[PDB]
Amino acid sequence: PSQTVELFMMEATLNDPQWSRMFMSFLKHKDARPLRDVLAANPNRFITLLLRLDLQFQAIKIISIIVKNDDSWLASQHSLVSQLRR
Repeated sequence: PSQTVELFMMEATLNDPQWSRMFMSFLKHKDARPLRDVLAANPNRFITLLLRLDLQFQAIKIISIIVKNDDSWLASQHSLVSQLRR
């Protein structure tokens, strides 16, 4: 998962709507426990990418997929809530 996330989250790939749509199909698969874990452990890229509207929307979309199946999480006071508040 380490090499794949760095290639699929690149801005040049995220600009094309077809590439983004195909990626979301992969991320919604139920057998991605070893794949979605690395996304939740790397919030640095999200901060630099969340803060051009379509790219922000894709940042908005990716959050739901990692939260809709991982509700028992995010009980701290980290900056992700602060950026979403802004």
